[PDB]
Amino acid sequence: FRAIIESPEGAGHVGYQYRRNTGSTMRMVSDVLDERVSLWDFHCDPSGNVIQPGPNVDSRQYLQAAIDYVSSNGGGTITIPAGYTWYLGSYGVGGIAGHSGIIQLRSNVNLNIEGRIHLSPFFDLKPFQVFVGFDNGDPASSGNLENCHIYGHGVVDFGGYEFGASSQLRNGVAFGRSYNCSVTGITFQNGDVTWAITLGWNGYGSNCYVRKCRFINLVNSSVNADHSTVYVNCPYSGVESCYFSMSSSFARNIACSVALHQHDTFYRGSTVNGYCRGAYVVMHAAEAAGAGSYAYNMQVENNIAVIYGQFVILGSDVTATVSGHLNDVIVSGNIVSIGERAAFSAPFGAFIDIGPDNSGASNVQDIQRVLVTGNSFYAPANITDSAAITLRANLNGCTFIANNFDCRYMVYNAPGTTSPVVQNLVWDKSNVIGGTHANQRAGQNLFDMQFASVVNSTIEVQLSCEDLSMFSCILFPASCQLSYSKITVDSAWTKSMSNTAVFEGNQQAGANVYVSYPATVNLTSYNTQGAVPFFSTDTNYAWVTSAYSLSINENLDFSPPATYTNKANGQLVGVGYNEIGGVRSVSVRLMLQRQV
Amino acid sequence: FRAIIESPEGAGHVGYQYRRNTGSTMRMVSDVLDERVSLWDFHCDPSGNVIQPGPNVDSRQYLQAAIDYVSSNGGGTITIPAGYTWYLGSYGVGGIAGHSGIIQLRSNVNLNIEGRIHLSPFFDLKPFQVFVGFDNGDPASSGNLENCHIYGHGVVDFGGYEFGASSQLRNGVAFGRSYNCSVTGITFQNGDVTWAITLGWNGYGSNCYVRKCRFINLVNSSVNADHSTVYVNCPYSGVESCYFSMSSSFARNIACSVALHQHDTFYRGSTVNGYCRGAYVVMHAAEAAGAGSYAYNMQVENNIAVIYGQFVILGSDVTATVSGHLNDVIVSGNIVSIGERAAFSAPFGAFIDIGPDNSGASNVQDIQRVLVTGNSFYAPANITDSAAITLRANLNGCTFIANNFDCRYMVYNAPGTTSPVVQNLVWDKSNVIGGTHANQRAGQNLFDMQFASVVNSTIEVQLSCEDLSMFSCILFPASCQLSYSKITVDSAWTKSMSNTAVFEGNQQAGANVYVSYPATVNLTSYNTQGAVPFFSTDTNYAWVTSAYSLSINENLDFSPPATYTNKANGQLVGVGYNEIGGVRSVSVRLMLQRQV
Amino acid sequence: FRAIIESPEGAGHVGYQYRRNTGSTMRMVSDVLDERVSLWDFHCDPSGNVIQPGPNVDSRQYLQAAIDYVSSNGGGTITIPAGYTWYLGSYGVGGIAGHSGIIQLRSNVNLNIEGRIHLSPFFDLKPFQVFVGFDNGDPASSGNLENCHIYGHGVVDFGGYEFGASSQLRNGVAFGRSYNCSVTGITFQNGDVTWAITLGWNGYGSNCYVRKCRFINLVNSSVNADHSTVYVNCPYSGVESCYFSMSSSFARNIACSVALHQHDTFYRGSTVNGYCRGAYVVMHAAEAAGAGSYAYNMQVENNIAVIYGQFVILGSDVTATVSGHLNDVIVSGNIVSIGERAAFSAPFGAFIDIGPDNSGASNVQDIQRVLVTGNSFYAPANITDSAAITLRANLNGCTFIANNFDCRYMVYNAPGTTSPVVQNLVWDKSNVIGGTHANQRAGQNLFDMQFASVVNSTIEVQLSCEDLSMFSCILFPASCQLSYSKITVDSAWTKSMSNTAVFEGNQQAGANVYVSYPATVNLTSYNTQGAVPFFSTDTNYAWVTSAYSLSINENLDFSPPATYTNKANGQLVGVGYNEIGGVRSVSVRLMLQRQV
Ligand SMILES: CC(=O)N[C@@H]1[C@@H](O[C@H]2O[C@H](CO)[C@H](O[C@H]3O[C@H](CO[C@@H]4O[C@@H](C)[C@H](O)[C@@H](O)[C@H]4O)[C@@H](O)[C@H](O)[C@H]3O)[C@H](O[C@@H]3O[C@H](CO)[C@@H](O)[C@H](O)[C@H]3NC(C)=O)[C@H]2O)[C@H](O)[C@@H](CO[C@H]2O[C@H](CO)[C@@H](O)[C@H](O)[C@H]2O)O[C@@H]1O
Ligand SMILES: CC(=O)N[C@@H]1[C@@H](O[C@H]2O[C@H](CO)[C@H](O[C@H]3O[C@H](CO[C@@H]4O[C@@H](C)[C@H](O)[C@@H](O)[C@H]4O)[C@@H](O)[C@H](O)[C@H]3O)[C@H](O[C@@H]3O[C@H](CO)[C@@H](O)[C@H](O)[C@H]3NC(C)=O)[C@H]2O)[C@H](O)[C@@H](CO[C@H]2O[C@H](CO)[C@@H](O)[C@H](O)[C@H]2O)O[C@@H]1O
Ligand SMILES: CC(=O)N[C@@H]1[C@@H](O[C@H]2O[C@H](CO)[C@H](O[C@H]3O[C@H](CO[C@@H]4O[C@@H](C)[C@H](O)[C@@H](O)[C@H]4O)[C@@H](O)[C@H](O)[C@H]3O)[C@H](O[C@@H]3O[C@H](CO)[C@@H](O)[C@H](O)[C@H]3NC(C)=O)[C@H]2O)[C@H](O)[C@@H](CO[C@H]2O[C@H](CO)[C@@H](O)[C@H](O)[C@H]2O)O[C@@H]1O
Ligand code: NA
Ligand code: NA
Ligand code: NA
Ligand code: NA
Ligand code: NA
Ligand code: NA
Ligand code: NA
Ligand code: NA
Ligand code: NA
Repeated sequence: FRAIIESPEGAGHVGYQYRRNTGSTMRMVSDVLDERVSLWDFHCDPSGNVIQPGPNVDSRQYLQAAIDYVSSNGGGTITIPAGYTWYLGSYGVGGIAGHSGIIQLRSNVNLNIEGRIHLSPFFDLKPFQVFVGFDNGDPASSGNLENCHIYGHGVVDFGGYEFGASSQLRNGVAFGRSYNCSVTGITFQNGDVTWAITLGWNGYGSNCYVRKCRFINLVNSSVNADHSTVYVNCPYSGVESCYFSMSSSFARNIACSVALHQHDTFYRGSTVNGYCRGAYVVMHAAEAAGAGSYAYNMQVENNIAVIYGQFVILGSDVTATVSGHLNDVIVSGNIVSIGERAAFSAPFGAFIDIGPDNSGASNVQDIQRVLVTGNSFYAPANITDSAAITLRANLNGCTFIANNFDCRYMVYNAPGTTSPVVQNLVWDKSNVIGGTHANQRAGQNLFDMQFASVVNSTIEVQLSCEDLSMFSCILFPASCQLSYSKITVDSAWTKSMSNTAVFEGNQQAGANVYVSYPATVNLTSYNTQGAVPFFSTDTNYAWVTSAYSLSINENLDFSPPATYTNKANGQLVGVGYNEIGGVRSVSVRLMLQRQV
Repeated sequence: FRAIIESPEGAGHVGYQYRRNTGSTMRMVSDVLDERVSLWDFHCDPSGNVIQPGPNVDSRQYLQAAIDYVSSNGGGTITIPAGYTWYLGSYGVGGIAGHSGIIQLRSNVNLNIEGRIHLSPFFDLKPFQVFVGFDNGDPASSGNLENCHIYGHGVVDFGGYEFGASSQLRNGVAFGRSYNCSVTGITFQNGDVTWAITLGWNGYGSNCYVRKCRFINLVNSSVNADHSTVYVNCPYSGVESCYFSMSSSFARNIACSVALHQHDTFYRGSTVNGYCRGAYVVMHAAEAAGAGSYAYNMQVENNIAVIYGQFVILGSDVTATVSGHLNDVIVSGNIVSIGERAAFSAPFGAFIDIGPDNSGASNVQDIQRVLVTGNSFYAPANITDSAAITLRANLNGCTFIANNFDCRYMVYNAPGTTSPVVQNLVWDKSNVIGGTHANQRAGQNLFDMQFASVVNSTIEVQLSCEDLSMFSCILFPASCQLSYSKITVDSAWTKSMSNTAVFEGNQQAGANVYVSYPATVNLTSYNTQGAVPFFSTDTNYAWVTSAYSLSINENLDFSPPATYTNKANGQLVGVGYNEIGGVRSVSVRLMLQRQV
Repeated sequence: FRAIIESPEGAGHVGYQYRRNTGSTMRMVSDVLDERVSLWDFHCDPSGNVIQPGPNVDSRQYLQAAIDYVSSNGGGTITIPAGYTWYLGSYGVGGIAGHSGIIQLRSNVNLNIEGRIHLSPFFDLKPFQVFVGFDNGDPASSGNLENCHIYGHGVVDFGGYEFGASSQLRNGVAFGRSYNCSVTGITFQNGDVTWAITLGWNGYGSNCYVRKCRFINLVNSSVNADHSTVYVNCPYSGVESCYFSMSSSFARNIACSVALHQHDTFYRGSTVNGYCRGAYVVMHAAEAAGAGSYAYNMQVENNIAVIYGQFVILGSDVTATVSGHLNDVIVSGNIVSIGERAAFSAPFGAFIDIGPDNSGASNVQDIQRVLVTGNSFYAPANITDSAAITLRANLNGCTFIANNFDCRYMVYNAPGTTSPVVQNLVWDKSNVIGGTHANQRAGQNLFDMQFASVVNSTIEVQLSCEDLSMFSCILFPASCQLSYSKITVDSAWTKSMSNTAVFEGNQQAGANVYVSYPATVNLTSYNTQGAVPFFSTDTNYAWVTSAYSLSINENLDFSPPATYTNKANGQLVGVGYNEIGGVRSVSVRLMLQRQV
């Protein structure tokens, strides 16, 4: 009896009944202990003696044994205990070896991480993916991971190690072909990695989420090629209420917080600091296997960000046999700024970027039905390379309503680069243009329409303060065709501007172009006393359907017309009034209108 | 001693002190084991021998015994263990019997569901409510349920069984008259049910929530009368970050994700696919007992949906002695689409529906102070039955600002059906109208104002592309009175339209009607050289206060007036200029204006 | 052996191996029991006998012993068991004594509160802070608190006791200089306190959050000086999905739900009832030590509130050596109402308040780059003291887009009080003004511009119904300078108004003022048959650049001009048409325009 009690079966001989309730099960102590499981239950030597974790102990095989065993019973939750740091010091074996995997996750086996998991210097200068849900080296031949949740107040610490070579990959959690998996509460910190977490594989997976996690200092070297902290590669998945921070200079040039790469995905309520980019929203044709060729129902909302490059990047692309499409996107409620930096010191600052594909092509994209509403954006006055939208590839539609943009440019694309074909660009008059960059815009167009063509578009410019430094509010080079569009410049704060809207190819004459903008015009009258015509001296107004005075009349003896129409020779003409006769000559600020 | 140790009291004789700390309590093993409780502690036969769960074991009585016992100690949390499926195979007894109840919930007793709960085929073709918080067959005589939380990574599986008769009811969790209750993390799946979860009873309850749950395939037959996945029937309660999916055809015609039926309730951050409807926001007079006759502070925000019918349905109604009112509603940040379907194959597609009561009455409602802002809506081009708002019952106010609507109709109601009385309908010019349905609108009015009357309303139409197929942008039949309203049609993309705004009863003449829209007008001048009047040939412009040219003047020898007023006989009149004399005859596109 | 087994070391002699797995660690029962810890492990007398909690037992020393011990092992989670109420009955000692502290929190030691914690009447009429994370009486000399989480379904009950003196302070949780700390799930109730929770200290701290908590009835007496339920005094921190309720009359005059006082903080998805105020968003110079002098990236979104005073209060202030700045703020998606109350019975009702500092100064503030978008606000028709914005101190910018405001005033400041200097106030035309207060505005200006000066501002007034009671839509007293601004009043619903915009100092004449508004004007013509001038009888239109008719012409024999310009003497002049000669005299409603 004493022998049995002291044996490993001893708890199985000590009886227990819950709270002494006579109606409860007559169990043994070991049965109640068997209701929970921890790493300590597997962290032992071959004789079964517990081993203390630490920097000289490789915990990997013990944690794998625990996972494998719980998997064999239909699942459960393994605790990684608080008050200890559990080091990982070798690669895993089998199916995860193809992925540089350390631990293999298994279906229905959750990890409650309350302590700390650290990488040992075995991993210095090497690739690694700490937790891998694939079960095969070839993701296409992998089985699924289902019902796997990682959660707790604990920490995954990547040991500070730099990348050995840029071509290496490093990840925290790769769930694989992942269905109903999640990470909640965990701090990922102190690394040089490619991703912290990836969800799904090329569209295979569903209902994967990252919630209330922190990602701190996960890029630290010039070797690191690229970084996205969470990559969402399965539908019906997303990221909420997370915290992302970087301190490295390299992070400002390479790091993005989130990638949304399949339909019905979201990124919400998160705070970002120190990153180059906020989120990619992309349909890569190469990733369309599991959920189709369309990324739709994409949501970026209610985030807070200080970044150095672009907040949201939109794109789609093609392969030999598949074409990717991006539509039905909403970007709303986000408050974003470009952090303090020199002009041109990081990738071009933007709220929205329409980005060319990885080979630089701007003629592959199929992006449409995007709504950008109720956001704020700010860039400091010195940051020349700051835009509401950098529109650098073909765009099939994007709608801006009720945003507040306070940066150098509203719409921009660099000249002599890409020549996007633009359709359905809608800039509603309810977009408020801030004044931080007033006086900085010498030689620049606020809306610099450096496109191949623009159709079915609306640009309603409304200033909120003066900026007489700018060359124009909106300019179309002669190379940009413009048709079936509405372009207006409100007169407020424009009285002193030489140029308001500029059409370098006279494109505002087009049959289905609807415009209005202010201009100064010299007129001369006939000598007749009484009702008397005034005519413009210049003949460049053949396209004008009406014009009206924006100037007061300082004269007593006459008045110019209040409103004008045109004549076939391109003159404006209106009927004013000479109280006394005489030829009159005036210069008047007019609102020129065409079909509006 | 050996006897005591092996007895059910044995753990109560084995001493323990936490971590060997001399300052800690000298306890017994059983005391520490008694800190937790699971189903295994009650899942035993009359001799106390544990019973293994499975498809041939009815776990109901054991789970009820556990709940009842924990309730007797002031509460706690019962775990339903992982790695097992726990079948339910009989009805409960007592107070829950009136509700077809299986398990009775009790105050302060939480369920941590980590394993799976399944319904056995005893329930096939029968009604059932799996977990019931009422304690009486008659909800009016029921006590409350307080401080009851269901949570975990587990699953409630309804066994796939179809309904036996349409009149039956089936539910997952009915919390009853429920205060500070919640469901978090749970997957509900594989059923034909009426609701998954209901919160509160006829306004009695408070602080009930459904968070991070999944609802998958909960309608599967033509027998199922109706389905709402979560019904919120108590104030200060709501649904967040949930996932709802249906695959059944029947679901597309009957199923709604959420019902918000009392004040201060919300539905946020959720994803919906495969449902007919997104949310009801309703004050039923029949449900006003617990929290009053007003549903106010209703919030639907930041959701993602693919549906087949209507996204948000607003309503209120009356009984013999109570009148229900709906006000102070916000619908914002939602991105919604009508899924691919044939026209008229499901209930009429809409972003907002103002729905008549369950008896079809449209003259009972009191709905006002609703704000619909910053949403996107899309329906495929073939779906004739798609509208921003189907306004089918009396409306006392609804405000649209800064939405993007891309569907067949903006405002619609079917002719010869209901004749709503409409007040305070506000459609701000910042609503962007998409072009998906361009060329599909032969015989149709974009805003089809099929109402009894419209007052204190604003419709500011702004197109973003051409659609010459449409009969008109906005039309008022002669039966619709119109007063104290503003109706404008911006000219952009309208030059080629025969009809822009149409007032079949000439209602735009009303004293307090403020309108503007484009029209073509034939004018003739007098022969006089010099300043010369032009007059419209038609006499239907008695209501016009000013008009201005939207056309260029192709002539050299004359110009028509830039602006016009009217005359008592209904002609327009303006002063142009004949450089040379002669009678002139022109056809000009004008912007007609009345009091604007 | 029997002796050892019955001793406190007995569990340490009973062997256990998890699930009888031969590959698992050979442990002892005590090792598995040592994986968890509860208050029962420390709630014992000097002989180690467990003590039952209750109203006559002071649990404080036991809970402190537990915290101190777990702290010594590197942390963990202490459970406060369900089914018991644990009373606190004395003050703590040492470093927390300076803060009236009860319990001292320690780093890495979490509290899972499942039971109830109550204050004993020892605390009646006394100050207290229940849980304190400072370790020194002087916060400046305090160490940090890190990785401390309080969570569970339990309750902190403040015993109902009133404050003894107004100068006293009372708090639930003061995390101190707090990094990665949180409270989740907890109900705070039944008190008279200053705060429930405070996060950070004068900018020191990071990543602190309050989530899914309830705060119920935490002000109950006239002694209570002031109350903010959560004070956020560290960056990268915030409040989400919480519930706040008060029933006291005193709460309506003193209580605020949240204070956001450092950068990158948020308040989201919460419901508030019974409070005076929603949130302060403030940079106090006195609090700038830890995180700088700027509060930026401040987010208030998607909340539901019934309040009696002001929803969001903005401010910044200075000390002898530091100046505070507030910028980059977003207020969005909130649905707010002033509860039913008499006019002037609580602090002045407002959606936004620009508040003077604690000494009443209005010339210290530096508030700019604020976006207020997509919110709804309502106040009942009797509440004279209700405004979209009470602008009572210097403002450097605030932007309103696409809100729905339904209250007495849009912009207000009391005359003869403060004279704010206002820059960059932007009120977009997409703000919908509701009609609840129609007919109540005798003697009042809808936009009452009671400022020292206004510059670089935009006010675009758009009515949605008539209110002929109001004195004017917008009025500028002669003392308010106005320059480089745009002020427009849309004509809809204004035909019958005597005054629309009123410039008591004729400020609309300014060189860079852009205005338009309706006015009635008497004109007389010359007798000439044919094209004939009409001239205003009054000479106050020297500032007008154009005007156009808003009236029909009831005459056959003539027509007045459709459009007018001015003359140096301040007359308007236009060219109409006399079909038959004669002097004409008409009174016409015109749209007066200046530089627009
Ligand atoms: C860091 C990041 O996410 N960057 C974004 C771009 O991602 C693309 O480059 C990445 C570089 O790290 C990834 O490529 C690398 O990894 C591939 C996957 O590794 C293999 O497969 C894994 C499952 C195994 O575990 C590994 O062992 C390994 O075998 C590898 O094939 C590539 O050779 C390597 O360079 C990234 O690849 C994706 O990774 C995810 C997450 O792990 C995975 O689920 C996918 O299966 C895998 N996709 C593919 C196709 O393999 C790769 O996509 C990203 O392209 C870019 C988007 O912006 C550009 O394109 C837009 C659309 O045209 C355009 O609008 C925009 O302007 C462009 O800049 O954003 C980051 O740069
Ligand atoms: C499925 C659903 O929720 N449908 C919505 C409509 O709900 C209405 O019909 C339902 C059909 O299932 C419910 O009625 C059924 O259930 C009643 C309640 O069951 C009894 O009481 C329970 C507490 C017990 O546990 C049960 O054992 C049983 O005794 C029953 O009385 C009815 O006879 C039966 O048909 C639904 O009833 C509500 O259910 C909730 C949740 O359980 C409960 O808290 C309420 O007490 C109960 N209410 C009432 C009055 O009994 C019933 O409301 C819903 O009416 C509709 C809203 O849209 C329409 O009305 C709008 C406002 O006028 C109008 O704008 C719109 O256009 C209309 O279509 O939406 C779904 O159809
Ligand atoms: C209840 C509340 O939060 N009210 C808001 C105002 O807060 C200011 O008054 C409070 C009154 O309770 C606090 O002052 C009180 O407490 C101070 C702190 O206590 C000391 O330090 C603690 C760390 C210890 O634990 C305590 O033992 C004690 O030693 C004390 O010094 C004061 O004497 C006392 O009156 C509040 O003080 C802040 O408290 C937080 C949270 O505990 C703490 O983190 C800070 O360190 C501490 N700050 C300071 C400077 O000490 C104090 O700030 C708040 O000023 C106001 C904002 O609105 C006004 O100002 C705006 C900006 O100019 C203006 O726009 C607006 O119109 C104004 O009305 O809002 C509430 O009234
Ligand atoms: Na690989
Ligand atoms: Na769009
Ligand atoms: Na071109
Ligand atoms: Na019933
Ligand atoms: Na409204
Ligand atoms: Na009628
Ligand atoms: Na103190
Ligand atoms: Na702003
Ligand atoms: Na002044």
